[PDB]
Amino acid sequence: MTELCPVYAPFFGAIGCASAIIFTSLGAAYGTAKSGVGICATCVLRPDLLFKNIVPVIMAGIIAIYGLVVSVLVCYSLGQKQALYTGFIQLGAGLSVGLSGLAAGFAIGIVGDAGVRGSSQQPRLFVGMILILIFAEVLGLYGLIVALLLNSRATQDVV
Amino acid sequence: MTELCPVYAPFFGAIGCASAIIFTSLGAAYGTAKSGVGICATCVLRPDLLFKNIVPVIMAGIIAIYGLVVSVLVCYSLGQKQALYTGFIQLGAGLSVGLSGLAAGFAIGIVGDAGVRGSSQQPRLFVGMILILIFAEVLGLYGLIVALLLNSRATQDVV
Amino acid sequence: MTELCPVYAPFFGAIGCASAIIFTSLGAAYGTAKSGVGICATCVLRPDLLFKNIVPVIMAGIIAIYGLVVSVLVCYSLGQKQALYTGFIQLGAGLSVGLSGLAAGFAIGIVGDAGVRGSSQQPRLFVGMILILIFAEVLGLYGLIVALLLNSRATQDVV
Amino acid sequence: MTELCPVYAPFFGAIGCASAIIFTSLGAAYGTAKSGVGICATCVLRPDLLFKNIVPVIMAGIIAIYGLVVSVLVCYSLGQKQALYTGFIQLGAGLSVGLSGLAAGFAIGIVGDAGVRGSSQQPRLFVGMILILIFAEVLGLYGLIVALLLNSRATQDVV
Amino acid sequence: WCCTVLSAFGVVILSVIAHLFNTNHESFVGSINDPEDGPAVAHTVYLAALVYLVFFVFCGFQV
Amino acid sequence: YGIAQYREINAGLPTIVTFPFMFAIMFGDMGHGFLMTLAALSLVLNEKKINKMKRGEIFDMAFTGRYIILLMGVFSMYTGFLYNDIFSKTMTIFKSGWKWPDHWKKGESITATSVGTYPIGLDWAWHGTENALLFSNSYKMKLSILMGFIHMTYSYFFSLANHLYFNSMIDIIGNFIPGLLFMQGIFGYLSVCIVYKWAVDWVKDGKPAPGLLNMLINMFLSPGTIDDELYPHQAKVQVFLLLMALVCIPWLLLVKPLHGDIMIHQVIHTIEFCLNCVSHTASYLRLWALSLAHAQLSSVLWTMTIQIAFGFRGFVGVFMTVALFAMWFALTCAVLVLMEGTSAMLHSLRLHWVESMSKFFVGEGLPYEPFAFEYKDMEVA
Amino acid sequence: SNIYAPLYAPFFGFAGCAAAMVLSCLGAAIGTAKSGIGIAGIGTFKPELIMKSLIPVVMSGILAIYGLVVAVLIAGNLSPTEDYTLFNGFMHLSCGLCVGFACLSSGYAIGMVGDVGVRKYMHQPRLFVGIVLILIFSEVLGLYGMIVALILNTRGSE
Amino acid sequence: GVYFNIDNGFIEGVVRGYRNGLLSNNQYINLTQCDTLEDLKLQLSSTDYGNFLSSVSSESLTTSLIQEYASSKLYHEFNYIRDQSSGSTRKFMDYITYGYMIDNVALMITGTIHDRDKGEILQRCHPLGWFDTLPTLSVATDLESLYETVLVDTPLAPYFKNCFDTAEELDDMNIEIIRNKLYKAYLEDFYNFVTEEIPEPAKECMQTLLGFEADRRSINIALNSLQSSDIDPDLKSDLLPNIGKLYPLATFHLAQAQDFEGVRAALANVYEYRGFLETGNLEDHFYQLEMELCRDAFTQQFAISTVWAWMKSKEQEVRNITWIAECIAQNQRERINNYISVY
Amino acid sequence: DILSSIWTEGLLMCLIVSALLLFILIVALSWISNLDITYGALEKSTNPIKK
Amino acid sequence: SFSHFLYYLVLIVVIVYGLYKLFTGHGSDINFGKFLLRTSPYMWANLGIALCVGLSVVGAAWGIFITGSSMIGAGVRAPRITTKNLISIIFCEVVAIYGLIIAIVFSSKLTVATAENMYSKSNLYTGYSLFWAGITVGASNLICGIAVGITGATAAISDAADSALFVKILVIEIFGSILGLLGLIVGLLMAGKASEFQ
Amino acid sequence: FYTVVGVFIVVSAMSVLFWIMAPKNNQAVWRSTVILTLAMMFLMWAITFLCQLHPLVAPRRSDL
Amino acid sequence: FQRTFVNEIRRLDNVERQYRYFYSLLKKHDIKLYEGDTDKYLDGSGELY
Repeated sequence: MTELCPVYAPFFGAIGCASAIIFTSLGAAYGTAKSGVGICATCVLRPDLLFKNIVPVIMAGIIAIYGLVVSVLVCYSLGQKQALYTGFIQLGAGLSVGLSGLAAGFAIGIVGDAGVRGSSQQPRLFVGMILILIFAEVLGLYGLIVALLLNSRATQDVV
Repeated sequence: MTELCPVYAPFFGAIGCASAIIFTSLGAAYGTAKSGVGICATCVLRPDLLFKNIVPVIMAGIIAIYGLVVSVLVCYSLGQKQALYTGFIQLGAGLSVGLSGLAAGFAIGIVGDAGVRGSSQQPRLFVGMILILIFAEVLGLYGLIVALLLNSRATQDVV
Repeated sequence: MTELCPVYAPFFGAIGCASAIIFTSLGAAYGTAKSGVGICATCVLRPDLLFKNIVPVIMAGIIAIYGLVVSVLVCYSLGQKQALYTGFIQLGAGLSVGLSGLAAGFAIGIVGDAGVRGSSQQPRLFVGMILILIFAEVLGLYGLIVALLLNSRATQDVV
Repeated sequence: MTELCPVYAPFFGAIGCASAIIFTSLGAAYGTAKSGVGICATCVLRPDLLFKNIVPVIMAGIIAIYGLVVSVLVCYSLGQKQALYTGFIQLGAGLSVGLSGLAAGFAIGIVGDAGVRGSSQQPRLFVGMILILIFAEVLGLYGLIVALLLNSRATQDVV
Repeated sequence: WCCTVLSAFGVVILSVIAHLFNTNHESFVGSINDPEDGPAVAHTVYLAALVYLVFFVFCGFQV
Repeated sequence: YGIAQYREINAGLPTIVTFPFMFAIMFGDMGHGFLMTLAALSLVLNEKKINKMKRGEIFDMAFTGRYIILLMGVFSMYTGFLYNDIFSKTMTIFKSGWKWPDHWKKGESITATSVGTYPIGLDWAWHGTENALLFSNSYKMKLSILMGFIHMTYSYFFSLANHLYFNSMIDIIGNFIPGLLFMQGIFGYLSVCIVYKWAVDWVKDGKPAPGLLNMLINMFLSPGTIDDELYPHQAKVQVFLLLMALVCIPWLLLVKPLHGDIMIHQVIHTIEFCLNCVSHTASYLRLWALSLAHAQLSSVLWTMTIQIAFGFRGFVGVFMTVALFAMWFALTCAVLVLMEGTSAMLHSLRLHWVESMSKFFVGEGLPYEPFAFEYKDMEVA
Repeated sequence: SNIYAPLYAPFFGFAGCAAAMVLSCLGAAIGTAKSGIGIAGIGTFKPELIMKSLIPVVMSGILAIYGLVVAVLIAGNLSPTEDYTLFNGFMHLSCGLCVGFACLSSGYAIGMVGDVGVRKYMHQPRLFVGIVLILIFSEVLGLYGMIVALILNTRGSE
Repeated sequence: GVYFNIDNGFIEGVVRGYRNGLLSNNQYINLTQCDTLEDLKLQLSSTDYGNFLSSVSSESLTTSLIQEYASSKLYHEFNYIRDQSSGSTRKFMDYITYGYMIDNVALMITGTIHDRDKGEILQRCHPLGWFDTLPTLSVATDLESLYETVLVDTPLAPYFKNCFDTAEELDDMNIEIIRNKLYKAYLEDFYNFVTEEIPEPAKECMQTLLGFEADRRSINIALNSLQSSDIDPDLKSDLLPNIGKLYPLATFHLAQAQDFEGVRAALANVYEYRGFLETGNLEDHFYQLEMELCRDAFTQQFAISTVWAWMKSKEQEVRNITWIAECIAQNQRERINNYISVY
Repeated sequence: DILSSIWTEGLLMCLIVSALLLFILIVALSWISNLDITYGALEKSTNPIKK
Repeated sequence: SFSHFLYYLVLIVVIVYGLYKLFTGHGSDINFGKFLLRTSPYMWANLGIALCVGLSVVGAAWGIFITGSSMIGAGVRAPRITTKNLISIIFCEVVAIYGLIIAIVFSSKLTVATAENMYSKSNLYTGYSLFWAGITVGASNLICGIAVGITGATAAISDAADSALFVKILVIEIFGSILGLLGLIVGLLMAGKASEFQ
Repeated sequence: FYTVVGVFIVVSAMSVLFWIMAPKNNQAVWRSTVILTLAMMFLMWAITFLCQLHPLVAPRRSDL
Repeated sequence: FQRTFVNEIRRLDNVERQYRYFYSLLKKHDIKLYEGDTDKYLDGSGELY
């Protein structure tokens, strides 16, 4: 238990990995929930459109994959002799990644449900729904980039 | 680990950097979903305003960009041996940036939903919709100013 | 101040007297309020029951007098540098008397509201409702006896 | 600042005066607001009733006045020498008076909300409504009496 | 067509950057935090400008 | 916003000059301003084609602004010729007036020294300096304050001109003079103090520089006697000015009626005028808010561009930079130019309607109609 | 620092100042919002009350002035080396709580009564003769609350 | 309450703007003088409703056509107002729609007890009370088949679960009882929904107005009591919605009352309805008080109850339009001013 | 130096900061759960008129 | 209710902890925790600045969203209301400025120091002053924002009827901005009373 | 500090000369816009020079 | 209804309806509407001479 590296140093690294995985998974699951509700609603009307309307599910899966990748990158930096600062940095990175994942999940789910309903009502809005989905996913990419930068900060030199 | 530089403070900086991104992403995604609901409502109702309704979505993406910029600016200034003053300055910058970003986020989302509904009802309402949208994001800009000044002054000196 | 009589014993005595007054007053006030609402609703249609309708209000006043008697006794037992047993017994008496008084006020108010509602339709059920009103009176006197016993406990041999 | 009376002793007395003012003030505010709503409702249908219906508002004002006088006395009794026994006693007195006054004000408002309607419906039921509100006035006077007794016991006992 | 303007702007910016690096202004290689290999910065920026000009030529259209 | 009152000539003219300049004062970047000026020139030179082409959903507003945008771009280019940041870069065309100690430490920070001021714009040495943020902040505090007070006072002059066109002698006496007394004797005094603290070389004179905010606080809730003062009379002068401003409130309250039930409207208008003057002059720092936001955004965007492009300057590094430069240009164009600029034009216009026209706009009126044939011959729906 | 003067006494002083500011402002804002809603509702039907309904918002402004006066009075004892006693510190905290919360209660009551009166005057405006009486009775709450707050502030500043 | 802007601020604003285009009293008076059908159509075109009068030819232009156009405007405006909203406002609109959907389902009941070629009913069903399973009920012929089509895939299922055992209706009139039974179940559902999911002041306003409507239904039932051999007072208490302002002091006594003397005497126990049972007319004073309550609810200006206020106020306006168009086009000038125009 | 039992202000400050952060996240979740879709406009209707 | 259950549980555990730490001799240990004189003044100043900025931003955004929804609703009926509601919008940014000026004053007002007694007394005094001046300013800004938003929605609704209603109802927004400016002035005065830390 | 005054004199002289030299059409518009834009430019430059003449703080860097 | 040219207004409205029907037919058969180029000259002719 050093001055800057107590025994509980790996604690926050492990917790950050756990958060970056779990919260991103929760957000992706909520988005997939909304997307699946919308797809099952639309397929009863325009199956040739709904079958192609699975894109928001792919976006939610991408959010989940980004969260898992962030968690995996966090796992490399974990260690017992590892310092307490980099442990907190991993914890903060995980928290930021998970919160961004939740945000992107809710936004993408709502946007995808609305877009699939519109596409069933009017095919002209398919491109608009795709664009809204991409813009929402930009937030998830922002969160992933921030988490990667924070993890690299943790992996840098420490006491 | 000192009177003017404990090990907790560099955590304070890291946590502020993470929380700024987290809260800004949350607010931006909430605003994006709120605007996208109206965008999908209008596009099916009247497709000619599908591109028009994308402006609030782009602005929510801009809010997310501001949040990510603040987060990266704070994170690049992080360190293991940073001062206590630096730690609380960084947490304050992150918290203020996140709060302002989330506030502007849902404000812009509500305003965008209202503007999309009006534009579907009447295309002449864009003149007021854009005014409201800016009137909302000026608060995000204010949060940006506060966060930037705090982060810049955070690394003024260390003990 | 000592183990058997520290500085905060009169603080406990004062707090107990405060609770005894306040809780019983709150219960009596709530009972009187909604009973009076019932009376103002009913007697407007029938002045013949207006005068007799004040019985639940008399019960509310009785509960208030109960609480004030308990509080007066408790604060009379209070004094400087008194035994911590005295303060604890005052607190217990206050809690018990006040809770019993609030309960009595609630029951009396509900019974009186139902009774006046019935009597405005049939004036010969008021005498019957006086049975449950007296039941609430029994509850209040029960609480008063509890308070008296606890106050006797406070004033016994102690140092 | 002895053991029986630390430096933080008058904080209890000041907080007690504050509570005595505030809880009674809030109760009076609620009662007067309900009475005024009832007056603005019924008086429109029958302005002949408003002149009488102003009375319970004055009763709520007197309920406020109880707490006003209690708080003024408490603030006058403050000090820094023996403000531990006296301070705690004042805290208890303020809490009790404030709770009793708030309950009385809520009771007055609840009674008046129907009393004004009854009087507008029947100038005979106004006497009964005033009689009902007299019990709330009695409860407020009871609270002030308890507060005065505790205030008197507050300073004469400490050393 | 549209990308031609972007390629031209990139070529101009990279040429200006290469000129600054060759001149070793206070910015870029002037900063100690930035790498001080000023000739390397000028070479990289010049080659990037050449690539951008090639993109400009490719995007160029006559009618 | 509305329809002006009747008289002669034509009105609303100063907006045509002020809006581009106030948008520029917050737009900042020389490069961004030059780029948007070039875009406006491209959209203006083809007016015949522009008229021939379809108006467009949003482009119609832009096409109608083919000349407003050009003036905005020229003003922004000038402001950038002051703000030494092409894209967060001080080109240092002139001679930098600052100099660090002779032998800069191998890895330790130092504080420079200066022998003179920059010919124009921020001093060319302020690039990446730790002090630079605070110094620029303290700079554009007074910059925004002075520009805003100048705008308010000029609009007020317009107000006087509009009153003078009419007779409205009682109106002038009751509205113009006392409002001028308020804003001058408080905020113009503050501006004069801001100028003075820059005039006096407190470093060489040795006298400590009083806090401008501290001076305002002392004037507001004290007879003065701050820890330092601009001049021995300046404390007494500030006290007298505050006294005059306080005495001017009854002038707003009662001089206007001079004959009333309608005086309630006059009292409300007076309270609104005082509160609005205070709030708007406090607001004008929002120009700084936008300016600093733009500067920081440009700096962050360039930092990302440099990190993506430079790397190791290898062949693969050059390949990466080839796309990194284009990505930076696209991000800058879209976010900065398309948004920041439109928002900042909206911000300057909002400040205009909030303060400038709020000073002189007299209210609604009858809009003229030409009654000419539309000559649409389209849009059968 | 002496035993009678712990270093957190001005801490409690700023507690009181901030409370008497924030809570009073919240009460004033609630009252003003209620008054504005009532005034708009009355005016949308008949503009004869656009001037009459200024009384409730005037009372709300009076409450705001009460709170600001309390804050200014509380601010008069702060100093980096005031040698400020905990007595006066916690007393200022109590005064700030008193002013702010009494202002909040008065603002709520006055705003509710003002909305009720604004709706009532759509039918018989004459009722204003009693509506103003109810408003005055409500505002007496904040008035005497500020009086007691000032008395306690003077006691703490003794 | 301040939260209301976050969910229905735009809806409230546009609904208020729709309210502002109501029938101007001077405009209505001017239209009343224009007794000619073409002149009345021109005056109504001068009204904020727009160019609807010119949509149809003057040949078929009649009071029935005027009411049809008014109903179309009602249906389209209400469709826009519910489509633009979501959440609590969406459910409130849904409920409003269910109010008329009870009557539309009752019309769909006609044709089941006696074969009636439901095509006319489907073409004539009231649009504001559209039901998703309405065509499904149209195809169903047997009583149990229609019951399943209504208890399943039709939102009115809870009402048909609280009553209507097997929906035989062999001795129960649809409009008199079955319509009134479903109406009472709807009234109870509305009252408890308002009390448990609507914030004040809209909560209190909705409670008062729903009590008013329930009292109106009870008064109508009491008036119809004396003209029926069926509908025993044991059933009349069941026939009442078992909720409202008059309940229980006036509602229970009226339900137990069977002679005409009980009817009027019962309304005297409540101050608000005094005189309606002894002077004037039931329906006219019902509409007068309903319009007054709608104006009162619209005065709040920041409540969900404003939507119901505009609904019922301009329902009264449409009733006034029917009155005026009938009395003018077909020349009965004596009661042309019976219409309510205090909006 | 230590306060209460074993506790230290170095963790008390971070606990308070995390408490305010949790308050902010709770408010964010409260506004998140209020999301709804205008199905009347986002979906078709079977009504023959005013569909 | 989960929130109510959490509130009750927290209250119960706090009461129990106080009970068995005060019935024993360790009661004074809570007082030192209550004393909290060792809290970092830098922490208080930074937290106050951030809280003021965030609360002001939240209030301004809330008011702006409410007013913008009202304006978008009214604009479908009359574009004059759409042009007019920018007044209420500008009131919302006036509240935002009320917050941001205090934030900037705090940012420039602070300092860094290490002198022991100067730290403990003056820096802590200034940190407390910054923290709660910022708290008060942010709370007042939020109150002004919510009041201005509600009044702006009402004013837009009235402007759907008549311009006279708009002109009359602007008084309510004027008083709301007056309250906001009063809060900003109180915050500025509290900041001025503070010291430059140690 | 006299440099600001001299620049003010020069700018005022140029503005007066160009105001007198009004074109053949839109004389009022031309004069007003030229005078006002020159004034705004001068306030900008004068504020800059007045700030830079007497600095209250020097810059510090660690990349030289 | 009291306009002096009310009958002429109705005739012009009927002509406008006929022109709308002609435009509808042109759209239904994808007519080029070559007179659109000529209409620009007419607007220019009206603005100039």
